[PDB]
Amino acid sequence: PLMKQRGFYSDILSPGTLDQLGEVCRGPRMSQNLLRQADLDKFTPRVGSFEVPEDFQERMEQQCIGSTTRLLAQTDFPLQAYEPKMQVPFQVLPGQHPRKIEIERRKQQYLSLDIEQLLFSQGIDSNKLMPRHLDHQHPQTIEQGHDPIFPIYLPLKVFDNEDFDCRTPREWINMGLEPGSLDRKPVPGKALLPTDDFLGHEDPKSQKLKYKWCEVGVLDYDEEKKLYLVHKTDEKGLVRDEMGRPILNAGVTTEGRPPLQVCQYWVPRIQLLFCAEDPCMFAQRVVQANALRKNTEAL
Amino acid sequence: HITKAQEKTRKRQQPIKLEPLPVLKVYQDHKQPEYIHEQNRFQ
Amino acid sequence: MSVLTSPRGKVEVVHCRRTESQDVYCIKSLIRKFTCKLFGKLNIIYLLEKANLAVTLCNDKEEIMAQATFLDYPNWNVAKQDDWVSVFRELDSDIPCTPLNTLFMHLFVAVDEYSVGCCKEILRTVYKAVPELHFIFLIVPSYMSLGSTLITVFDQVGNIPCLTYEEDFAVHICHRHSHYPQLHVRKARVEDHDDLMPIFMRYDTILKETYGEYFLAELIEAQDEENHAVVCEVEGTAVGFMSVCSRVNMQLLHECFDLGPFHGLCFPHPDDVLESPHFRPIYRGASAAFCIQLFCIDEKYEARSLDFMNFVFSLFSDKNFCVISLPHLTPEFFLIQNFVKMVPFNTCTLEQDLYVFHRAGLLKSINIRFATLLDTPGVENLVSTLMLNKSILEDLDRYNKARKDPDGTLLQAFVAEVAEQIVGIAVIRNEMDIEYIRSHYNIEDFIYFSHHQREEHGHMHHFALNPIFRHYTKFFLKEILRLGFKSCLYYRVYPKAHSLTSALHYLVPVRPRRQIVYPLEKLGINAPSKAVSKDPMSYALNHTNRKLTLEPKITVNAKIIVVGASSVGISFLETLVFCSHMKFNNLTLISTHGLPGKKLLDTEQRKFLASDHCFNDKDYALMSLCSWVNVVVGRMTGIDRAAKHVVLSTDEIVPYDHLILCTGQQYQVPCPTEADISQHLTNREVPNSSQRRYTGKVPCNHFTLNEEEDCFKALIWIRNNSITTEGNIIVYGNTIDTYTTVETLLNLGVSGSRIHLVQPPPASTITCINNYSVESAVADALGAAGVTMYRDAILAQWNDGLHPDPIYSASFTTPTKPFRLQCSMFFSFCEKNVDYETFKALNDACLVYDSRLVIDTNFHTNDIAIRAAGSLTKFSNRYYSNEWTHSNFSSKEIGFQLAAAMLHLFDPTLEPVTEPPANLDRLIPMYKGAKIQGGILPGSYHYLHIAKPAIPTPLEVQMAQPNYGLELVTGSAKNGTYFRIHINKYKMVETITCLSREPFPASNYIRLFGQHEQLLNDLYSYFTEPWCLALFHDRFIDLRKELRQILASKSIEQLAHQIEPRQYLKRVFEESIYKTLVERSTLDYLHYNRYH
Amino acid sequence: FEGKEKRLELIQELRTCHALQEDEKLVKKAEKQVTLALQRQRNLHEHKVSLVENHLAGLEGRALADMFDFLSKELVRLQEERRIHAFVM
Repeated sequence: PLMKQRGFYSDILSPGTLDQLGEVCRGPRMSQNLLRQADLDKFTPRVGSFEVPEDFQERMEQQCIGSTTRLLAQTDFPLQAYEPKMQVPFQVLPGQHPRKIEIERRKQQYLSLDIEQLLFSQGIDSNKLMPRHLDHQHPQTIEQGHDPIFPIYLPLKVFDNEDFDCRTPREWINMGLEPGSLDRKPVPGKALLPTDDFLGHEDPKSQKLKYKWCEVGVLDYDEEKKLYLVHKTDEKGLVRDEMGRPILNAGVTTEGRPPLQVCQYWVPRIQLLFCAEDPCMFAQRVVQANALRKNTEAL
Repeated sequence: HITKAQEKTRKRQQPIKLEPLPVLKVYQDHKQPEYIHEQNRFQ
Repeated sequence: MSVLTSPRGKVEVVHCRRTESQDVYCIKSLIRKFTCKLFGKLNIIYLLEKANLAVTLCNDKEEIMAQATFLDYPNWNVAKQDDWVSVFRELDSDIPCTPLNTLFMHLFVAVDEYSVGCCKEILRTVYKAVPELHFIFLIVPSYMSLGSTLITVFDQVGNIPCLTYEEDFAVHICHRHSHYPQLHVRKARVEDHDDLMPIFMRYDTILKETYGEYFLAELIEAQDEENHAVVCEVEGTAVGFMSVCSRVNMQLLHECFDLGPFHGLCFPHPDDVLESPHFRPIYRGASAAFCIQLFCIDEKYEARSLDFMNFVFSLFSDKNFCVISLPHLTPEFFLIQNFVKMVPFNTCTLEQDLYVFHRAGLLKSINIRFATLLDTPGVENLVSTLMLNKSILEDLDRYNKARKDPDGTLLQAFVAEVAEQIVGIAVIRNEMDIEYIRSHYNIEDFIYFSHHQREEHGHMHHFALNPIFRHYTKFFLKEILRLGFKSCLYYRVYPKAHSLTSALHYLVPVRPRRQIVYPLEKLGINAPSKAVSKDPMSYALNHTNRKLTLEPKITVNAKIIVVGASSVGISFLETLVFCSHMKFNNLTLISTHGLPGKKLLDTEQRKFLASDHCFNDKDYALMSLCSWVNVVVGRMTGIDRAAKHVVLSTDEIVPYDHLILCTGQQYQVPCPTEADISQHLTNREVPNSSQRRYTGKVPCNHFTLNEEEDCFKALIWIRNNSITTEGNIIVYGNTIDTYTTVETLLNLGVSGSRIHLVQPPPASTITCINNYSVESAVADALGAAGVTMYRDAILAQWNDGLHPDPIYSASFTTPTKPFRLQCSMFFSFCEKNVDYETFKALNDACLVYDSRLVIDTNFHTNDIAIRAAGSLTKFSNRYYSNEWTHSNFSSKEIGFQLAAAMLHLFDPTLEPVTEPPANLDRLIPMYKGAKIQGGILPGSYHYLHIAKPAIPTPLEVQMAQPNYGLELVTGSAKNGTYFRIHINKYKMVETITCLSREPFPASNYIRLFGQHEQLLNDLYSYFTEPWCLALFHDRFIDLRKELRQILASKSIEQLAHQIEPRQYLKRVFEESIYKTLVERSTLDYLHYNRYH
Repeated sequence: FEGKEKRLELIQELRTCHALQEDEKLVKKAEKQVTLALQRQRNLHEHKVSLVENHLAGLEGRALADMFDFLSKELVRLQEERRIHAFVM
């Protein structure tokens, strides 16, 4: 019998309508117990002689506990920098999902997928992709070659393609720009960066280097050779120099571009992902680039 | 088998109940594509 | 349902549970010498008895490995109970420590393999238990360290010197944010949809099948000025959804519910009609309220449902009130426990209850203190419309002048102030009748009286609280105890002196104790004290203590309607109410004019109807369901099962969630045969007139006494018309009620010549006065009184062919002497049947009727929401026990077992209900409560009869049965010294019969049922000796069962088990070592009974 | 249709023992003998088992109230002799 916990809820004391229920006059001549007397009108204190305080700020100075969710490991990554591209109108038909749900849903199913598991799902290791020096002491030509007995020789950028980027880098930077503001902020993303950034910078194709996908901050894009500026961020994601502001507008000064510090590197689209692009289109572009580069070293 | 008297009892039996929120049905019926069409008559 | 891991990696599944009585042994086992150093030398029983909160953590095996103890005053002697706040502010003013949000730790025991996890889970449990609590505080000696367990949860503030020793004490605080922090509350975004969907689907999918899968998204998307969607989230993921709307219907609200206390949640206006020039007030002001439509939260964070409220009131700045309407069956959750229950009007047909809160209730700056002279205008402003406000002001003035009741008793008064406005007033005194309270009430069920001093009991004169701040009533009671040193508070309710309170929702009723009628004239200086043998005015006792000020109640808002105020219904509602941890809101009894005991009838008048000795007027004044059960006055005339309501004779309707029918059986007006006697026919050939109902106008001189109001009407009408002088009376019946009415008329002054008694036996083998001795005594005393006897007389006519209103004459047909006699008075007690109005009500509602209401074993009718009990019921034929009905058993036990069945429906602590198996489908449950029949017979003979529940069989046949056993008869029934005891074959009492000229303690003599060896050992003088007084003690059965379990444990029950050599059994009894243990239990009984 | 619908269940409460006996020649006779046998051996077995258990409980309570009458005589006689030596001193 019976039922429990419909879900709290309420009916409606709808101000406009009185007619749906009819006359409410069919109950008894009731003699209550004296606690249901004790919550009556005059045998409670009446509201007609009540007093009220005057300030709303007194509650916010009385409180002593802050917000756990609003006091977390704060960062400076723009929330619009996480928004993927979408061919959906503002006003969907009723019964269909709207665009804010669609953007969120592609956000969680982008961040739920890892790119390294994608790599060894395809059967590809990025450290072996990134070209190495020749070790003529230990002869490369042997009877055990997985496919090229000679290592990767011309770089991945020289063999890649670009038009499968859903935005061109100009509106990538425009998406990085805040609306109604000249200020621009670093775009989160992951780059195939050498773990040893030092030996990466004095010898990018060393055999002792190892090349993993690690998170970076996209900063600028140069057009004449078409590269993206990246720099490693820490756990707070705040990007400083010796005097401490977040790197905004690349630190571009009117006297000239900033001198290069040790960490910020120029990387290609073969090497970089955005946080607002699909790891699945990333997968298809990188496997088609690997297939075409295999075809061209075959020729 | 069912009877017409039984269907009269079924029309009498059920309780009367209304919306989740009146304004909730108002904006849903206000953003219906049909209401978009009477909005087209309003323009 | 938590998981703890040892540092060695062993995993245990743990849970927090309430403290039991056997837990003290495990706590003393867990007590260490380091624990003794850290918390002094503690009496664990005393500490847990006085404790505000004792929390125990156990495993799947229910092994006790953790416990903590919490009170509202400091652990060591560094600050006073009243004035710890000032000392703690001087220690650290930056801590916002108040008695509202600070609690103190006094004892913590844990297994060292899981001590840190046990501590953190206990702290989380207490922070969930009391959501307002923010600081947990520990005092230790400053020359000792905390240890690795408490050092991970406690942070040091500094040192406080001892008030009685020259030692500083290190002080440590644990904060609520470290274990159960406040949920952040923000405006809902449409991105919270995936976060909130499984939370909704853990409760209900009717939303999905009604409004689709994107309904929550649309609802959040369309936020506007009038409607706001709000969420609470943890770590950026939403764990609670919230929806508020500014549009409310004050017209429906004032039509359906009583909102006098809040002006109908509208702004005050000059055009408001607040008084009658019930009266329904008229409010013209603008609405200052909004409504909640949707609320859901995760069960992990249900204790912090109050955090939404500051944000939603910041959104609705122009409104002052927030409402919910929830139907009668939703259990009370944590957010609604803060809200205030509203009262629907008596005409309300709505299926939903209403709860209302006001914006000022969020103010945590409420201050309780001792009352001063300056708070008198505030007290006047708050009580100036309240009833006995003059009495409350007089008590306040007495406290402000001399702090004493004029008899010399200490008086105290406490005030609650919010934003420099007094909002609560309480007046208490020291309690002086603690001995009477203990001896006459079940206060041992709530407190250990030996651990409580005399000054710790406060009698509770006056309570008044702001209905806005009603949710702090529990805090008010705790603070009253803390400031005024009380550990117990007692509230007295007197039958209509009257009083004023609003804490009685949070106060618990105390069951009165049955009292031994002591023969004080022969006990003398062995007699108990005046507080034990006192007979003052009868009142209901109500209790609270410090543990109860943190213990919550399980609330039932379901409309439980019981039809008929019989003994079964009285017992049922009594057992419903006297459950301590229940809180019933909609218990309503429909009766003719109310529950029995409406009129304070005298003893010389109460002999109109015989007594079943289940309830009486002093019991009613003790139990006081006018303090706990709503009462409908009026006769019911219809039932609608599908719409779930009952139609009364006033054309007014009570809706029900559960219906119970306990009208019993009532005396019907006998329809005259109207058969001609001029042919002098035999009464065999004329058709029987048992079935026919009198459909004409009931005469004004025809009376059927079925209740106290009918008896009072008969007494009133006799006194107005002066019938003791000239009128003649015919009483037509053969029940005990007939003889008691004749004796009552003799007492009132009716002469024996004018009264005429008629008893026709039509048929059946029912046993009326089955004992031959008292039957002959009744016949002999009746003949000696000389009242005109007529037997086997069927009522032929009233008035001999004319209208019988009023009766001037009547006719009776008899096989021996048919007579036409001048009938001026006609009392009717011939037969009891279901009333015609109720019977057509249930017939048109299609409830099952085969000569009675056909019920199952679990008292179900054919409708699962309707149940019936009392003499109106007959079991189903599937049991093949058509001779067995509830009329064969005791009514009070029937009502008690009805309530025992019904608490399983609504009590989570008890087991949930189950369907009957084949065993219970095929038999009916038997009952051992003895049937009692008492009254005063003609000749001023007090007559009592206690019988085993059985099918009526003649006593001659019963004694002719070979298993009848023994029979002890003393005195003479004609001399009025008759006493009778039937001893069965197993040497137990099965029948007691008493017929005495002098009044005797029948309430004592009830207990004489089943007394074996005492029987084997003038019978009034035989029960004079105090062996039966010890039998007649009330706490005897309680210790019976515990020493039964003791002796069943190794044994004596086994010695019996190969008994199936009686001196052999007695000798092995004397050999076995239970004698010392039973003498230890003798000393325990003596400890329990040096008092009472 | 409505006549059957309104009071359908009282028919089954009387059908505890079915009354027709035309097609239920085959089955309802077996059902009558089984249900009378059920009442019989339920009454036999359960009543003597419960009677034996009640005898055990009653004998244990008999010993209880025997030493309890001893307790009552002891208590009242102690009060008497305590006041006796009280006024003796």
